[PDB]
Amino acid sequence: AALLQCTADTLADAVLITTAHAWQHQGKTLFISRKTYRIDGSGQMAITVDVEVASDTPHPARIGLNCQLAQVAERVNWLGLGPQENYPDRLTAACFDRWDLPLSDMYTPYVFPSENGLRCGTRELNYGPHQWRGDFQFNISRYSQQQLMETSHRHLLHAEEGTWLNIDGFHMGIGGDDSWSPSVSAEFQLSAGRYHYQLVWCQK
Amino acid sequence: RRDWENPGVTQLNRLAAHPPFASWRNSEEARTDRPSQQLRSLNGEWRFAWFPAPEAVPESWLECDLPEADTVVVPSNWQMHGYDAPIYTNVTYPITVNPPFVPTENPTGCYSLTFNVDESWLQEGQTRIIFDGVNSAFHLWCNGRWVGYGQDSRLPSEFDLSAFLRAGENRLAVMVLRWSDGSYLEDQDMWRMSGIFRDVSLLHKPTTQISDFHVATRFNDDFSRAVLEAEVQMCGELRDYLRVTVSLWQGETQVASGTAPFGGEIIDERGGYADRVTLRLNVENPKLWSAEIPNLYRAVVELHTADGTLIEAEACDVGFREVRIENGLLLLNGKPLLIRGVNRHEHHPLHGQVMDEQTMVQDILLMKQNNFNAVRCSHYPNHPLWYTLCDRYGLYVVDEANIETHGMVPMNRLTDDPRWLPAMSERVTRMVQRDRNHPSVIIWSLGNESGHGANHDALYRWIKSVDPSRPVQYEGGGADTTATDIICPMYARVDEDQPFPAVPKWSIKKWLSLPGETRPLILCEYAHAMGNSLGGFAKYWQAFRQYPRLQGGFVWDWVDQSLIKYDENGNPWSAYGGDFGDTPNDRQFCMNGLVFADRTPHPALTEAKHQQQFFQFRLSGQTIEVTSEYLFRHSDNELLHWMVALDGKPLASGEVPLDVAPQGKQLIELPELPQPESAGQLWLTVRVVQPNATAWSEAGHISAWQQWRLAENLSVTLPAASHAIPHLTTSEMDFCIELGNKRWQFNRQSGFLSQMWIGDKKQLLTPLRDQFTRAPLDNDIAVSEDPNAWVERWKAAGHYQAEAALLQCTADTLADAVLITTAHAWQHQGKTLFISRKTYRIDGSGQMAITVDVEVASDTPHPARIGLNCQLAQVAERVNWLGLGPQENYPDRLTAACFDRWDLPLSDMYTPYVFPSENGLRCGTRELNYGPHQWRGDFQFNISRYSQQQLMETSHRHLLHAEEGTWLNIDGFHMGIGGDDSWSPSVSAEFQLSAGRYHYQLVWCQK
Ligand SMILES: [Mg+2]
Ligand SMILES: [Mg+2]
Ligand SMILES: [Mg+2]
Ligand SMILES: [Mg+2]
Ligand code: NA
Ligand code: NA
Ligand code: NA
Ligand code: NA
Ligand code: NA
Repeated sequence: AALLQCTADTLADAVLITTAHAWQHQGKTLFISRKTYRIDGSGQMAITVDVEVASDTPHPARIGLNCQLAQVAERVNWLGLGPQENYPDRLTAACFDRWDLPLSDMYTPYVFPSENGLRCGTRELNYGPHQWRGDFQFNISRYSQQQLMETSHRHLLHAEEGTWLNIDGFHMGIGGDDSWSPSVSAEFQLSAGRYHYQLVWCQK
Repeated sequence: RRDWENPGVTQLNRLAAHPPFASWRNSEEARTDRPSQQLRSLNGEWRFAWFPAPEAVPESWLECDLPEADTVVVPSNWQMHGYDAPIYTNVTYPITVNPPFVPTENPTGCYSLTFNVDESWLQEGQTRIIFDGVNSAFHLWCNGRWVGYGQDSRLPSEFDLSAFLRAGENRLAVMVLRWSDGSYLEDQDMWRMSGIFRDVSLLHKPTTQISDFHVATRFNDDFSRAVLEAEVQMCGELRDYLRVTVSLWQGETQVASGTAPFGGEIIDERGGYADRVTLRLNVENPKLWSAEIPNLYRAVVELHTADGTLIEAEACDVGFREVRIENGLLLLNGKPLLIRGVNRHEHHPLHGQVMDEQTMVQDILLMKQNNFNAVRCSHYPNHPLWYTLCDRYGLYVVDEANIETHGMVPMNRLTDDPRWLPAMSERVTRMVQRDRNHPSVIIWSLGNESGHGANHDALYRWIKSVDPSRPVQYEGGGADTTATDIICPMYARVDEDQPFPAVPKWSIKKWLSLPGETRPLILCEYAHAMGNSLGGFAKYWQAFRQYPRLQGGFVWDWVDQSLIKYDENGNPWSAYGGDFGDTPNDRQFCMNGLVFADRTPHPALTEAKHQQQFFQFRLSGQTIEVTSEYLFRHSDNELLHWMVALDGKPLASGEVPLDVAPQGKQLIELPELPQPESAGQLWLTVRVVQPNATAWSEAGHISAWQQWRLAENLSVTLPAASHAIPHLTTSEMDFCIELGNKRWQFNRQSGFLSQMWIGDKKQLLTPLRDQFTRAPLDNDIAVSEDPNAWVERWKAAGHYQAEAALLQCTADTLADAVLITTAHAWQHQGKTLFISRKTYRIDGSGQMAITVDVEVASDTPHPARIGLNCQLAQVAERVNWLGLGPQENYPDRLTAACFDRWDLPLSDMYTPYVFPSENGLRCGTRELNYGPHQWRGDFQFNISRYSQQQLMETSHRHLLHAEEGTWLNIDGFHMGIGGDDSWSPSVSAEFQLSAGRYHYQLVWCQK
């Protein structure tokens, strides 16, 4: 990520931070992310994200944010599709309601590790002291995407410090018509070029 | 006798039906299709008088001209002359349903003509009169003596006048009835008119004559050899010295010739036809006929004596081609056709139902120029010349019997009734006898919308028996009955089933594979082009190309059936149903074409041309792959032009010759495409151009095109920050922003940007506000004569009455700009429909960025659009934009459009549909310029002098008046237009605005 712009403005009842980043490769700009963080007198932080994706780069796996929380909590409570893991092209069975499970249930122990445990169509997510609200997809677990990608067998995974949270405005389908050629239907590829999403982070 | 109220009497004294004759007395003339001195036209000025019923006609008229009559041209429709009104009714019969009776008040047209006949015609031979088209029934007298009677308004009626004429002057008197029992079989959805509306002619034949001739062409397995078989029948005295010579020519070269005395092979225990003979001619390596290459030969049939004296000659154009269905596919010369068809009624805005050569040629050339290859004669045999033009220009034709009984209840009431078998039988048999030698006719149709009755089955078998050379189709009763060789539904959808009881309309893909089904499927009508329509056209084409047995269809339909009327000041205007005092009527349902009545194209015509292209393209790297869809010709009049542009900025271009065999492929490698000067999206556009003129096109014609996005270099450079900062002024009433010469005013009570000024000039007539509705299209309205209609739903939900409520309006000053935030709710009867949240950020550069986030209640019908609108104070000459174009395009009808920089006069941004509605949208626009304004983003827009309100309140385009200023509609999202049909919801799910939450962003700045 290359920083294009970062500013701070004071408002009547909030602080507004504006940012712009370019992701490049060998000189090619793959994606641009433009954001605004609005923190109000209420302690809520509204994040608005507008991303542009190069039409000539392969459609991305996801469009979201991630971070590693210091907290490690027992339960994960959310208002969205569940209770089990679900993805864009695999969520018909999931139902929209208020779910509450232990953190480890938010992990799917595929013998060969990979992205897993996403929950889509989520309007509110609760973990420890935090709450995120919007219209997103998310997974949460003690394993980073990096560890998942680097480990060949589930038994070798080790819990990292803290909790990794992946919150996506958009996520590609998983496919499966076959597992040896591209199999994700067009309608589930992130090819729109421009994407918008917004999240509200607060404590309480 | 009231012959006009008795289906058992369809004619009296009428001569047998037969192919086109001219009785040439010179063989060379016959070869070249020169006019014949023995076929005289009686077209021109006739005497006419109108009466309210046949009983009102004075006996005197039979022998003498009525002095009250007027002199009018024939052929004509009397309605077109103002004698009575034309009526526009779709399904309901125009007369009470009480077969076989008709009203007692029955408009009667009394035509007469005084004409000369030379002794020569009467000293020898036979003189007959031919009325190519009389609507709907008539009696004929000659020199005051009654001759005969006729029905079926769409086929010729011939009578022998030999015994009635005298040398010198003679007088014909024709009494034409508007309604008759034949009208029960003529319920087509079209204007109901009447009169002698096709040619009238006199033909002299010798006593010993050619009375019929049939031509067939049969082939070996690879079409390298053919046998032309010509069966000839004579009338008059059999004599051993008579002979028949049949000669075949290709241009000026004689290919073959054969002669024989009459006397056919033994047929049964009683012998053979002594009055017939069959000549058989071998033809090696025949040049085959197709719509791609309409190769034609000429067959000349001479009746003569052995000593060599010609008695008479007849002839026809011959197209060597085989039509057969095999293994589920319709084949032409052994290859599977892909029908790019259209239905076409005989309609002229000035002349009614009278056809003329110029209009016919104009229609065929526009058809060909737009990638059509076939036409359905909806729904009756056409004027004879149509077939000759189709044979010579090259179009596949569906010839259809003049039988439609749509208003009956149930639909097959008459067609299942044996008492109606005779009348129906003449409609089918006489069409076959007249048109069977035309190569352009590839399929016969039993009629249209008359249910499925036993009469149909009988007639289907009759045709199969007499003419095995062409498939027979019929859609009534469910589209797949025992009376059809082809599954030929009307308005069946691509993927969606419409499971109506008894006569469901399955998805076309599914229909082919129902249990036991094996026939090919070609829609007899599809893609209802009424008004702003043709949405989803591409979906049909994609399926036709993927599924072998989906062989295409006939779009409904070619031309709007609007008629010209004159205003109080004599200016012409386009009229429809009800505009003549006609009632009941079906209003605009008579206008469903791809072209306006004057032949100007509607915007949908380009979508059809593009989807109907004959070359398919794929890009891989720098490689363009061209595939030909032609079955018979090589691309011998085609070059490919390619162009690469950066945001409308031309980078490079080239030309490459195309040499693709039919069904073949060609790979073309594009040159090194060396780096673009700046950021943006590179676009590749390719066009197939015909460098040489043809019989149907001009040199330079473009026949196919396609685009792709190439590399994109996103802009990562920042804006050289403002030399200044805007200033905000707050007042209880408004939030005002000033920057140099500009000023923006936001009304605090309304929460909308209410005015803008450049220098001292106000820029707005009406404030910039959200808009969630559109002036309903014909498809939104959905009427063919439904509370599921989109319009109904919207109205019922209060979408057009909703009032905005202000939830919030605030101002904030940033380091370099002023930011206004608003939020509004649109409600109806307590219901919150939509919520619009926005931010307007005006910066040091003078640019106003508007961000809009809309929420749509999941339980209100999805809205027609999500955007903003305003009425600009200015009226500018041009509209310039970077987006799809140049013509009008909508979400589900934008494939033909191309992304480029377009610049048109304002007026072209308005599509004058007869029935006004939302129109002129242009999608995928990234930049729009008008006057001093520029708007940037990723939106759809329309711009015109007519507001949406006006368009939805106006019934006819001529009554529109330009408003002050310019109405701008800019949308983040717009619903598709639909059109699978125009009488039910037809907008596919993927084009409905059902996402709940929508976001869009606009930048408004000066130029
Ligand atoms: Mg009758
Ligand atoms: Mg002459
Ligand atoms: Mg006389
Ligand atoms: Mg009908
Ligand atoms: Na792994
Ligand atoms: Na096909
Ligand atoms: Na119609
Ligand atoms: Na060529
Ligand atoms: Na209207």
